[PDB]
Amino acid sequence: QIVLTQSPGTLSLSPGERATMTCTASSSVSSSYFHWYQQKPGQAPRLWIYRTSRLASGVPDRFSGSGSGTDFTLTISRLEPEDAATYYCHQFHRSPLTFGAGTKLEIKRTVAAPSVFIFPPSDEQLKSGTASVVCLLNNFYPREAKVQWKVDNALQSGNSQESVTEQDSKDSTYSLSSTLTLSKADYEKHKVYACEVTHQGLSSPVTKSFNRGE
Amino acid sequence: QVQLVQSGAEVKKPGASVKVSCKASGYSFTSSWIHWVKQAPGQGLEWMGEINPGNVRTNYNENFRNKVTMTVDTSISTAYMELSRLRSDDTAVYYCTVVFYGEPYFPYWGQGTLVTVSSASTKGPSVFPLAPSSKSTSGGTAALGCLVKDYFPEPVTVSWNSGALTSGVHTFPAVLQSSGLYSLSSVVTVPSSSLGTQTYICNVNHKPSNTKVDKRVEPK
Amino acid sequence: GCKDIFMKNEILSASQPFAFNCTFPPITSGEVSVTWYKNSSKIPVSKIIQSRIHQDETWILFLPMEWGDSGVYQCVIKGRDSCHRIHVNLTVFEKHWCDTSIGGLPNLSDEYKQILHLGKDDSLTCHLHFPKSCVLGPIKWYKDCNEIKGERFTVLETRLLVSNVSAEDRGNYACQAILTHSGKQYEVLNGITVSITE
Ligand SMILES: N#Cc1cnc2sc(C(=O)O)cc2c1N1CCc2[nH]nc(C(=O)N[C@@H](CC(=O)NCCOCCN3CCOCC3)c3cccc(Br)c3)c2C1
Ligand SMILES: *[C@@H]1O[C@H](CO)[C@@H](O[C@@H]2O[C@H](CO)[C@@H](O)[C@H](O)[C@H]2NC(C)=O)[C@H](O)[C@H]1NC(C)=O
Ligand SMILES: *[C@@H]1O[C@H](CO)[C@@H](O)[C@H](O)[C@H]1NC(C)=O
Repeated sequence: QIVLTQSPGTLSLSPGERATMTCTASSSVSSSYFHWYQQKPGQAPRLWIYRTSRLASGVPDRFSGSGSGTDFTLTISRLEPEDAATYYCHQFHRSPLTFGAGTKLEIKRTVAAPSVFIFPPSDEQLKSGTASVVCLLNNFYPREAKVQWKVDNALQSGNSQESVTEQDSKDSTYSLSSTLTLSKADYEKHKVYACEVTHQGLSSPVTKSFNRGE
Repeated sequence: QVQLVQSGAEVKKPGASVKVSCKASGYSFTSSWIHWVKQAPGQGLEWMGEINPGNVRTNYNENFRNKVTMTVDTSISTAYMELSRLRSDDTAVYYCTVVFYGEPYFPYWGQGTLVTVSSASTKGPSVFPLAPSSKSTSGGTAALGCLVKDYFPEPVTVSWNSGALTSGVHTFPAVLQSSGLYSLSSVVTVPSSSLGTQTYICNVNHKPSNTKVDKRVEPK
Repeated sequence: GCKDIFMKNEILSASQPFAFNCTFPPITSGEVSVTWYKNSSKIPVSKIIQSRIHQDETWILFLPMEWGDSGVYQCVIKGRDSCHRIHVNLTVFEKHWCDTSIGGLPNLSDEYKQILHLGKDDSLTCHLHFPKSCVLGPIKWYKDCNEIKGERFTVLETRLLVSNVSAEDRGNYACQAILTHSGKQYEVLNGITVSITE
């Protein structure tokens, strides 16, 4: 098996900077059989560089591929936000075909504060006996955000779930969703539902709240 | 245009078998090699094998020697990948790719098919609106969405206005609830001024349970 | 004191019998001596008939060409008051398309592509260029890795005559012939990507 050792595993760089990722093959691979693929979360891999240095259709000039024998490199001369993805090396020289473990390229951008939104449970869901309250932190950077739930000014613990998106391909921001789930009976026992967000881009924590019904 | 369209996601019990299809178009089916690639969750790419629809020759990676069977139906330009005696580590997204003579690389890939190996019962989701209000505004921008709750297994696909609304959309990675069921939300930021004239309908699809729900999100 | 000419096009061959003629007119049309060299300009290619790589007349003959033979080959054409050194890259690939798609034809060069004209009586050509010492038997034809058997298909010398060309005739063709040299037989198999124009 021609093992492909790809490095680094992760790369975090600012736009305009130079990105470099290497692939070291255990045995010599002919240059016509060495390729790179770009994969964004939720999508199929996309051919990026083929035959070591040829750019696939739609691949911008800032991408460059080089190498021979057992050493190959993918270079991005001046990073753009749309370059955030995982890249994989590949050999088509000897069976079985092998790929590298990937290099996930993260883009460092300026500090962006989250736009906070709060959603009360729907009347359709309340009818079924459950109440889920969603707090949305939109387009922020860095991904480190702290979301606290408060029901009548009482800090909640143990009844919520967070989920963060992949980095956005246009603005390099992240988005976060926090869902506080309570039974319909427990939802009715309180009046003020609030989520408080703490982020590097906020000088003071932001609070989005609603009064049950009102 | 060369296209590869795969079958939808499936859930199967351990020990059972699964057959994933890959319908090809845009070229002569018998003049190429169809390959299959496995992407385990959190992992990269693993090559499973190849099949030549012309002579039905198959070459498998020794790792999948007794697990996979590749076949074709040339009459409907479709390649099939069958996994037998399923186990936990067969849960992965499976892709089909095509190779042409003198072009040793993968320029065209199918969309992927998630195969979940589970003994748990399939359950379709419940779709609730995340309605816009005064506590959902920011610079004359309004947020709205859909809460796709309590489904198993993954995945659900969410689209807005049948694909016409993609800008400003954020479909979150699912969370596993203590119940064993999944849940996610899909949000979008739109102009709050036109909340009265525009219609926002989220289209939720959960292939494993044959659930296709359309939910209109109206301002509160 | 020899004029170096570097050729821009590389020659691709499967791992099988292969030959290249040092034909460079008008330089090779006079009273010249032709000498082949492999990645060298000091040790000429052997003329031993039993050698896997040897010079036969003005040709370099590989019986067969194997992995490791890829490189720069030189033909030194020496006249009375002239010397030319032609550098050509010869590349070998290990695998055949009908066995596997891996490690085979690295790119679709013109020597591996042909065209058939729609609605016309056209033909495909099997390119087998070998010195007189190599005798080629009859040629078998294949389409999409199966032997061609049809009323519109006729074998004639090195050509595959195709009558009333249809759009369904696109595909990967293969022509195969037995090559005999010094009482020993070898198999030559060439693939062709065939497309159709109206
Ligand atoms: N003066 C000058 C001059 C200077 N610089 C450059 S750089 C360059 C260029 O193309 O880059 C071309 C030139 C150039 N030429 C003009 C005069 C001339 N005369 N002949 C050829 C020629 O290219 N010869 C082919 C074989 C053939 O004739 N091929 C045609 C048929 O091919 C299939 C048949 N095979 C059967 C199997 O053996 C080879 C031929 C050839 C190719 C490689 C090595 C050898 Br040494 C011979 C040329 C090229
Ligand atoms: C192989 O190449 C040689 C040249 O090296 C060709 O021989 C020349 O042919 C022309 C035309 O008949 C003559 O005028 C030259 O005198 C020949 N030169 C030599 C050195 O013999 C030969 O024709 C080629 N063979 C084939 C089959 O293409
Ligand atoms: C021939 O091979 C040499 C050595 O690798 C290389 O430098 C040169 O670019 C090649 N030329 C062609 C025409 O492929």
